[PDB]
Amino acid sequence: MTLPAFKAYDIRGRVPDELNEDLARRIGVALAAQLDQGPVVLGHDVRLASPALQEALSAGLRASGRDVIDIGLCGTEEVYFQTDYLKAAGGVMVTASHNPMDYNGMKLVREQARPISSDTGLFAIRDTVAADTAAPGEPTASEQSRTDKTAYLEHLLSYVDRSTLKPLKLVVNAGNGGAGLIVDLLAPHLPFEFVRVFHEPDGNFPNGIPNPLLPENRDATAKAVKDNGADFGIAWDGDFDRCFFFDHTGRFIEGYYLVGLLAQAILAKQPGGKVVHDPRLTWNTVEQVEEAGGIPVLCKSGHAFIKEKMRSENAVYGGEMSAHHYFREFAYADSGMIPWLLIAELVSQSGRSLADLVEARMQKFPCSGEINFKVADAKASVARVMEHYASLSPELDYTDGISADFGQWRFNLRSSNTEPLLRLNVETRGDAALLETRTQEISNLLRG
Ligand SMILES: [Mg+2]
Repeated sequence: MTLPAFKAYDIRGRVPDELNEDLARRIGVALAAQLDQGPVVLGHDVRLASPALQEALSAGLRASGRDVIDIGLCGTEEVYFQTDYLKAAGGVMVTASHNPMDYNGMKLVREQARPISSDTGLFAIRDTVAADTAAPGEPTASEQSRTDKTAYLEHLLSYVDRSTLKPLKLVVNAGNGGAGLIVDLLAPHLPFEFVRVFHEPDGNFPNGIPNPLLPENRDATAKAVKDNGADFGIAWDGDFDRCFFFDHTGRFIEGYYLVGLLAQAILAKQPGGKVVHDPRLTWNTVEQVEEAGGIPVLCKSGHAFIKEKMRSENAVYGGEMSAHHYFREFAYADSGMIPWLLIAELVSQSGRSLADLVEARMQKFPCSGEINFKVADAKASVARVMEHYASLSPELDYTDGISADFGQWRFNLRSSNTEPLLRLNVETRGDAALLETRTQEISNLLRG
């Protein structure tokens, strides 16, 4: 077999059997062999084991003659930003993201923060690590501490016109991850009144692991919004490359609708731009992009696909329904900070509440959200669905899984390549009843 910690887009594993200091050091040696010339940026999240894993990575890199730029405790997006800004050969973020206490991981990038993924160097690194029985060498290169965040903060602030911002009251919930540090550094330069929830970085996670998708964690943000009369609420995962929105009623906003909303915000700044989107849920995004004067560009779902498509198209923005938002000016990388700044500016400038903005689109394009189905046989399950609907002659698209467009409703079905699991998304043209009946019908077919 192979080292299980090496996944499609990153390294994720239980410490210490799937990921540990020796493996981290070997990853550093292997990465040094995979990159073009130059220094390597390292950062880490709040997990208790992250600093030691970073130090082991640093040791391997420096034994291989790589200068290391240690940006310290940070969010994943800061490694992306600094790798590109400092014209480094590459970068690694040590993070467990939203995973349990006994897990950690790494996200690896090369020049311009371009992703290193399974088929673009990550499995090459795996195989090198797997065969590496050499004793650790000693450092032949330096480590420099560079914790200044000024360039990163200035970049974030460049997305909004501060003179147009209103003193919105915003709940912010770092979930005891790292987001609060950035909020606090931005705050003196913004007019917002922040209501801080679970704010202090704490890798023991007294309030639960940082994952706003869990209803219990969701409710802490919702309650704070409602109890404080906030304009809206924002929560992040631990490494803050995903953000999650709550309107003034406390309602958690489905991520699909943020793609169209952020496209509107960006296209006001970059008229006529292209916007890349994924194939799961599409109709609202296409309409909002076109009405804002942009050009929507369909792309397969997945980190590397979206970024590569954006690069090839000079797209200003790319978004997935699953809370990943990518920005051309940000080295084509994802940020959990840029999106809420843009939304706060949109609310400030338009006089419309986030709730009103979202509700209107929800009524036009109701969606199921992504529903997962563990199945005995993915191929047989997809076949039951296709067979059932064949007589209706839907328009089919195989860009990513199977999309079927029936006119007034559509679905996308994607199959996992790591386990037998199907993922379903359904939307309709303004018809909640049709949404429910078709969703339940497909659910029955997938299960039976
Ligand atoms: Mg994350």
